[PDB]
Amino acid sequence: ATPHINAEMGDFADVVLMPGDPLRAKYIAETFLEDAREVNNVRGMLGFTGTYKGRKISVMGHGMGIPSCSIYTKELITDFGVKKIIRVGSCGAVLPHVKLRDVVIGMGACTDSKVNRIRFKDHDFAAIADFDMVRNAVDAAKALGIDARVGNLFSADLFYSPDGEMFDVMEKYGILGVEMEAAGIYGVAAEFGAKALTICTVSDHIRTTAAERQTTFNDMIKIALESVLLGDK
Amino acid sequence: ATPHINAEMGDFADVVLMPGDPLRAKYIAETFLEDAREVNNVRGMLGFTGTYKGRKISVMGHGMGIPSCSIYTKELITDFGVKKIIRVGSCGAVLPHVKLRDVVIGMGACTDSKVNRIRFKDHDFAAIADFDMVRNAVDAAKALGIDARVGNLFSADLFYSPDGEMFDVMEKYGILGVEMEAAGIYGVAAEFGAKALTICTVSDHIRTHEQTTAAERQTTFNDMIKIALESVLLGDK
Amino acid sequence: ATPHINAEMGDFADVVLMPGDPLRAKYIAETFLEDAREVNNVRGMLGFTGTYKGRKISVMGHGMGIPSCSIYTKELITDFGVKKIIRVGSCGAVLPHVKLRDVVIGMGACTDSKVNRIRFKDHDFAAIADFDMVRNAVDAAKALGIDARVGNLFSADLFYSPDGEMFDVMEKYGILGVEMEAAGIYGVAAEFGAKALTICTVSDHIRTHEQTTAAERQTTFNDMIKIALESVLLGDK
Amino acid sequence: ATPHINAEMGDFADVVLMPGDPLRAKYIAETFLEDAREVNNVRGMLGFTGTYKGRKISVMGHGMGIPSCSIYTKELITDFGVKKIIRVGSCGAVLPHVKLRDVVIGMGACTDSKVNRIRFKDHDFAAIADFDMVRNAVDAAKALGIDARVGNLFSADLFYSPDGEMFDVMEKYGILGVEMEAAGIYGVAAEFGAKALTICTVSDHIRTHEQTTAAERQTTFNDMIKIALESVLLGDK
Amino acid sequence: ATPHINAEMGDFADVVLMPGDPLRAKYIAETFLEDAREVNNVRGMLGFTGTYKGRKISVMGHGMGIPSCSIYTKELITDFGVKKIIRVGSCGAVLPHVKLRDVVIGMGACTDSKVNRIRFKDHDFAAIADFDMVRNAVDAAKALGIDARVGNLFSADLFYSPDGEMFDVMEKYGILGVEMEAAGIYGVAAEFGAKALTICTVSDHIRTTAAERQTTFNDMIKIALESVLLGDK
Amino acid sequence: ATPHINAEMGDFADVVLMPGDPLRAKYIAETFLEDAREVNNVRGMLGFTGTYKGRKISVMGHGMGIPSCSIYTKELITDFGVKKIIRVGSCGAVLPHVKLRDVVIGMGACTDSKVNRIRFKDHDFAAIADFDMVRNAVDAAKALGIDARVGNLFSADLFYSPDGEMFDVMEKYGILGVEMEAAGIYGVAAEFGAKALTICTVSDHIRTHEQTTAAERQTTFNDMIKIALESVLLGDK
Ligand SMILES: O=c1[nH]cnc2c([C@@H]3O[C@H](CO)[C@@H](O)[C@H]3O)n[nH]c12
Ligand SMILES: O=c1[nH]cnc2c([C@@H]3O[C@H](CO)[C@@H](O)[C@H]3O)n[nH]c12
Ligand SMILES: O=c1[nH]cnc2c([C@@H]3O[C@H](CO)[C@@H](O)[C@H]3O)n[nH]c12
Ligand SMILES: O=c1[nH]cnc2c([C@@H]3O[C@H](CO)[C@@H](O)[C@H]3O)n[nH]c12
Ligand SMILES: O=c1[nH]cnc2c([C@@H]3O[C@H](CO)[C@@H](O)[C@H]3O)n[nH]c12
Ligand SMILES: O=c1[nH]cnc2c([C@@H]3O[C@H](CO)[C@@H](O)[C@H]3O)n[nH]c12
Repeated sequence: ATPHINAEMGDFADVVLMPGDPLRAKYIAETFLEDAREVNNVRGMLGFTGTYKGRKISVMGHGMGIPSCSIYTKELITDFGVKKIIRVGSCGAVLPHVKLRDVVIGMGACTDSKVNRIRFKDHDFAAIADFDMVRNAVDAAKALGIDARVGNLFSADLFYSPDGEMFDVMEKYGILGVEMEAAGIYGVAAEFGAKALTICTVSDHIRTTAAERQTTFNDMIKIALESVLLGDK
Repeated sequence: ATPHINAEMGDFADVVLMPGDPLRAKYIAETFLEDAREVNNVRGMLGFTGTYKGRKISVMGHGMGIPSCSIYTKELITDFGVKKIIRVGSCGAVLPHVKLRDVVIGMGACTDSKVNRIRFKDHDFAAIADFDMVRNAVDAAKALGIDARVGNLFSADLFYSPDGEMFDVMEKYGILGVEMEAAGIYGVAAEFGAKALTICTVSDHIRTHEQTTAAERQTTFNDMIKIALESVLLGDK
Repeated sequence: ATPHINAEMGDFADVVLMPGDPLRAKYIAETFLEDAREVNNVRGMLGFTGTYKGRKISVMGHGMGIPSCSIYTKELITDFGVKKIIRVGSCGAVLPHVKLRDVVIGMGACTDSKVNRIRFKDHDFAAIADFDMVRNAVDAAKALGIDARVGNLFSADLFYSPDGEMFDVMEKYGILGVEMEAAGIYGVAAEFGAKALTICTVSDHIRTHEQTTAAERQTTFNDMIKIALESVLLGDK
Repeated sequence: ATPHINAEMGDFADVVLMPGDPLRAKYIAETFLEDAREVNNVRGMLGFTGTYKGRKISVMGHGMGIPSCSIYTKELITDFGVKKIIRVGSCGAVLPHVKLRDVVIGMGACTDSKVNRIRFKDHDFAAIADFDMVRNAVDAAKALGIDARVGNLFSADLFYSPDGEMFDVMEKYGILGVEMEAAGIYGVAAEFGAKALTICTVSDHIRTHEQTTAAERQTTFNDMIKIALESVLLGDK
Repeated sequence: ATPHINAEMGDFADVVLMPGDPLRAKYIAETFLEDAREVNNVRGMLGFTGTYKGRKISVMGHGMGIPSCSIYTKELITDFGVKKIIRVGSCGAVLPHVKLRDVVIGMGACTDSKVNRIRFKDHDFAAIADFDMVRNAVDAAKALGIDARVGNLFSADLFYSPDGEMFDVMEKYGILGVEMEAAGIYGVAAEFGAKALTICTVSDHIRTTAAERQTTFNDMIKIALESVLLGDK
Repeated sequence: ATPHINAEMGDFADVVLMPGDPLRAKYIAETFLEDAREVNNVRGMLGFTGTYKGRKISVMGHGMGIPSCSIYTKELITDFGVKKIIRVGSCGAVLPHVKLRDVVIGMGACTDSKVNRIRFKDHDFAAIADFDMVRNAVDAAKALGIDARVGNLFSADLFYSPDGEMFDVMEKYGILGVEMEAAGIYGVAAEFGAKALTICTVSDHIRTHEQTTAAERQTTFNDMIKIALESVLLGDK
């Protein structure tokens, strides 16, 4: 139905989970979803639709960077009727107190991208997530025994930045984690009138064992899934 | 004491309520506080300290604009050991569904000011409030039967803006209300490692040019203050 | 009346003196004005009208920062028929030769604010004062035996600036003093077709961190006010 | 091995063909290369290494957008000894005379991204391709009897731009096609001292709305592939 | 002594008048100066040094645009010991009340150039002239019976601007005249610690007889020359 | 006739050689052209029209800086039917390996000017030359046994830049030479739909400080002249 998504209206649920890695999308569907069916494959950007505790939910990769996720997110909302978007991924930590395996919830998202400036007449647009979604995620985490940190994330355009000094600035301002999509997703949601949220796991420290990482990653997914159920009520 | 605050460490509580109008600060201290005492009068920016249900609380005006509030908030944090700041004021609505007397909670705050760019290497700094403070405010409101709206606020530098088209963009992006301090307070809090939040009551409709009434104002004003105060107690738990 | 000024057309003279501190406005009206009367108290921003040597003059505080002063200046011009605005305040010195208690006249005003960019299509708008007003001020000072310095001022948005290197640049470019309103007032005057000027007294040295004394302040303050008042008379000729 | 590439030094040839679609790389490898082998699959970003007319060559997808392609190109240059990068993608046409399926050579690349400004002290960095590479491609097209336009491309960050008027500006300036990565690739090449070039096939008209299908873009653009391949051989001689 | 000025220290007076047209520089020297000697010719940018009422003064063209005048001005101050610079030229009017042949004095200068931003950390630098020089010029004019307008000038980078809307903005903000060098000259003076001033004659209206124009032009020059004498005392 | 050119339609050839120095144009005309005639003298900006190997060609100075050359190039294109513009100037080298007297071909041009941003909605406009013209020049140099580097140039607004660190950035990005007009010329050509190209002779080293003399730059750079002239003939064939 779209140049980037070879699917039809109704193929996706009203809620969609989005990891950056398409392979991760498949992983999620196979692990947590029941009766998951492949719903998209153009450009290898795998998309699936299944059920979670009797609840219809979709999962689809978003690619790396603001421009990539911006395409997918907009299309989903606009052409597939998606109402809520939850980005599940990884991030780099700058804060000394922020440890590996920590779960971070992006209430807001700083960025070095020019996308929001283009949309906001060159002014300062505060890219924020949906309040309810944030609280639902916090509660869900709490129920699982996880203590998620809520704050600002930094969506970078350059993974390999020439400005190392920027990290000091981020630290000074309390940035929780460093990723590359949050701000873009928040911008699209506000622009198209949808609800978004971004959850990440500290994959590394800008300043563990395999089995350990994976456990936390799964925990993050569960938090996301559970938060959706909470929101339904 | 500081260049703008004629007080000493300990004169202020760990949390302070800040209205824009100094006159409102006196009203609050007299109406909701117990055993209140004046702690500042420099430049007529009245400040008081008292208790609310046994809890120590401070109240002081911040003036109009980011630059003004930035001065007070900074001093409070650095020289008075203030941990939480709650701004209570009015705002203009742009959203059709946003009605007068409505209560708005600024989870975030957009702005046309250059303050955050100066701080953030010219990048986009998302001026946000403390999550817990937001949650607490929402709960307190609910407990009082009030339906507060949580979203983005727009902190303007120019009350009398030469660019009216900006209002359309604001509406477009779902901004809840327009005021002139939020973004500055959030920037200061982040810079100094403090917690802040701004609650506003819809004073008028930027669109359908329709102002509220003194009566409605007074009442809604009281509610907002109740919400803020109660929210503090919740945060203490 | 206006949202910020509880007065009616005619309550204010064609020219108004504006200090930042409302308390200073009262002092001026009581000390230099004759048959003065209060015309505003909203938000504690005291305003008065009286005469000086038979000449009708008004005095009112403007608060701190560009956004604050922008509101008052705009209202005065548009709703009160004010033709000339004279800001009288303090400033910080960056220039080694610029000594404390020194009188500075802002012919122009640099700034880190975004207000003029919003007005000027993002280009460089030179915020300047009225030439005649500058000349008059210089003459009045001379007549009083005071040696006023005429140059550029720097209107800052952040009193507590995170970028200290900016001071070196200021020094480099010969800026006379740093305050927080000039650029905003000049922008408003140009936008509404009014005349403005800002006179400041060196309160402290940004560099050799050295503040003035209450005594020296009071005296120098009086001189500045004398200069401003006398300058008005000259302009009337 | 790198964080985004599960390969080792030697797996990649000195020159790499890069389409945005990993599926297109697979197609290229299986249809144009000889004895091609999969050298990368991380994130599904297929990468292959085969032979073309005796010449060792690689093919790998770069994803959509400047931030995506920036990562891959950098790693290739720094950890795989890649010296030349040839992007082979699609683009939207703005010019009336620019018909579909047309082949455009990006000698230069405009952009709305902030990446180059970050590297260039906020100045204007002209993102250009390697001259030799451009010429090689021009001659190759000539030899294949294929018409190819050489000019400026526009690397957009927003496929779904809110600024429609921008298209009129692009048209006025003669931009040949609108894509999403050229400028980023050119910036990386200059930063890491490598040679790059971008070739595109008009896959749609922003004006008319004559977009092609996915399957199309995925396996239909052979012409541009030939040019790229042939251009490499020329560079060798 | 310099790549743009083939002269030696002492060849120029401490004060120099600068028109945009080199041919105009020659014209000034021949008309108002006594014993004027050619002091520079590289690039055809004529420079002369003579006397005016027994006062040593120089005259040299500056070229069109901020970048051109910036070179000349800096060199003069830095390598020739010049202390005061007076630009004498023409400008376009935007204000309805601003008539042709009117004499405008640039107390300040707005601009669309990025030069001052580069110098001022991207902030707003108010490019202004020297106060004394302004007053001296005002007085001089008054003595000649001319009523000069004192205000803001607009130094444009693009003579042939693609932004016609800018003219409305200028008008709204009270811009007196439109030229292309003032801001640049003011920037250099502040940077190198010198004194500058710009005087112009409304050559045209963005909204007369030859003999008329010329008379006013001469008047402007006289004002400039006289203002210098005033400053000497 | 135009406001800056005292000539008439027909006085100029379809292609024009433009040096910054009017004196250099005179030199070119008298040393390389046949039966050359002065077609312009306004402002001393000498312009001539002669013949080269039977080919009608013009030569005219453009002055120093983007704003200067912008005026001349525009008028030429719009009122004199000029189709091709070849700038022949000097430049300062930043690269260590870039020796003096070297000939550089500006395929692209970076800049610190705000002109292109004004035309390009504040985005990044890649100022590039005409491909054919570049190739023609490359072949011409080859035929004359002259070595010529093709790459990016940097069009500066400030010859005497306050930002010395900018040179390190230029060096890192491989800029071939620093001049003051290429980017402006390229912008005009695109705006008015004309073809342009800039060739330069290294007249000094920003690093070493090996600058040449005025007389030099004025009549010594023959090599670049030949290339330009010869390149025109190629374009004809
Ligand atoms: O330390 C980090 N920095 C930047 N991005 C990331 C990411 C995420 O992983 C991808 C980069 O490999 C991006 O999609 C980004 O969102 N994880 N960890 C980091
Ligand atoms: O419609 C509005 N626009 C902008 N600011 C405000 C405000 C608030 O009131 C003051 C100005 O009236 C500012 O301090 C601001 O916080 N109320 N209503 C509005
Ligand atoms: O050193 C200084 N810096 C910035 N502003 C000021 C000011 C003035 O005083 C107030 C803040 O103290 C502002 O209103 C400003 O106008 N005085 N001294 C300084
Ligand atoms: O009309 C268009 N506009 C913008 N980008 C593209 C693209 C290219 O294809 C992908 C988006 O579909 C991006 O990688 C981009 O480079 N194709 N067609 C268009
Ligand atoms: O109407 C006008 N617009 C822009 N510049 C000028 C000028 C001056 O003349 C030259 C443009 O021809 C520039 O050097 C500029 O300073 N005169 N009249 C005008
Ligand atoms: O080292 C240099 N830097 C900057 N511009 C130039 C120039 C050129 O020569 C003139 C300045 O001398 C300008 O027209 C400019 O293009 N030559 N050498 C240099």
